[PDB]
Amino acid sequence: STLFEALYDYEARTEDDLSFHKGEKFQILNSSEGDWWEARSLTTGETGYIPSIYLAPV
Repeated sequence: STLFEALYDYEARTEDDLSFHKGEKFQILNSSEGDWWEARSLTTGETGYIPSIYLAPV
């Protein structure tokens, strides 16, 4: 598997979302629930959902 990094800043829109900045890295936990992946921030340690389109590998 691979870590993903944010291509752009994102502000959470739902309570299950994470907010994040460009360059923040994520461990992806689940991608089977549509475009928003469940992930863990390698900056904050928090788990939540993030838009896959906002991310790229490495």
